[PDB]
Amino acid sequence: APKVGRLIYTAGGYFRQSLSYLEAYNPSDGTWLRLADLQVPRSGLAGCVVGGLLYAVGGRNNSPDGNTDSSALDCYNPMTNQWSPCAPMSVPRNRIGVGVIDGHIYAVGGSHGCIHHNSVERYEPERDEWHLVAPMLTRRIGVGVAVLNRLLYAVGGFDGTNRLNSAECYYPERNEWRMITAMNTIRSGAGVCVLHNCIYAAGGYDGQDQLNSVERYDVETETWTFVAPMKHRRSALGITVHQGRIYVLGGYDGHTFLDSVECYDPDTDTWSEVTRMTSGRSGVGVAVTMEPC
Ligand SMILES: Cc1ccc([C@@H](NC(=O)[C@@H](F)c2ccc3c(c2)CCCC3)[C@@H](C)C(=O)O)cc1
Repeated sequence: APKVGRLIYTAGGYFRQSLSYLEAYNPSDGTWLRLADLQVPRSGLAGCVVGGLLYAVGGRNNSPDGNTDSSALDCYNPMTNQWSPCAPMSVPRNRIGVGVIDGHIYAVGGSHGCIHHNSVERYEPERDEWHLVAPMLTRRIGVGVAVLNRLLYAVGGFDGTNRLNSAECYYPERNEWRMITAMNTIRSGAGVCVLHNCIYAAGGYDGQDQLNSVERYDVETETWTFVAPMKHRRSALGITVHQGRIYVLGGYDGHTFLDSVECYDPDTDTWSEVTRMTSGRSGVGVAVTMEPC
């Protein structure tokens, strides 16, 4: 599964306004590469990778000239350092979560103005088409999404009235969502990823405070267990997994837009500061793929 030359890509984000940055971190030498800007600035987007291509999904352009929720899907090819537009989603989705199953991108939840989506749709890259699938049991903006064992998990978020500790799982062969065990902590805007047999939820916002706590859901035992907390509390953070470790990037803590990047080692149950982003920002999309040419 591991291979050389993979970078952690961070796209978009927010600081004073929505951002167009695409930057890639190399854990093997600690360097950051500045790559081609997004065609449209966006925060609250999600990033994912299919077939070596990086996709930026949804979000919102918060600019001095207005606030526009995004239905856009855009594809970055590291071999060309170019972004290419794809077919748009059926609805704008800010503060979205995405997951990849069998080469298809699932776009989950998000907001459009005051509308809080429970709807979900799936993108087929070979056909460049989106199609709706079964909606979630709960409306979720700021939802964390991860895929484990070809099952799709939607974790936490905000339904428009309450931030959520609930979570649910999508079973593709049944086109059905079912609730799973609720988290120990209410979390909107948490970083959600998969490591070994567990879904991790790191940080987020409980309606009062941004969080440094981290918990993981064992899909076998169906229990949530706290692990070591991050050094810096953060919500609306970027997250990914690389070579058996969790990386959290940026976010907002109620006082600062963080540039901090922390790395979690599950064998030692410890977080370590590895690098800083070029500037502090929240609401980024993050994914791992091969380095550009
Ligand atoms: C991508 C994303 C996901 C979830 C959120 C949630 N909010 C936070 O997580 C909150 F902690 C926060 C975070 C960033 C910022 C602020 C406040 C205020 C200043 C601007 C940046 C939203 C749904 C909520 O629960 O209301 C926001 C954004």
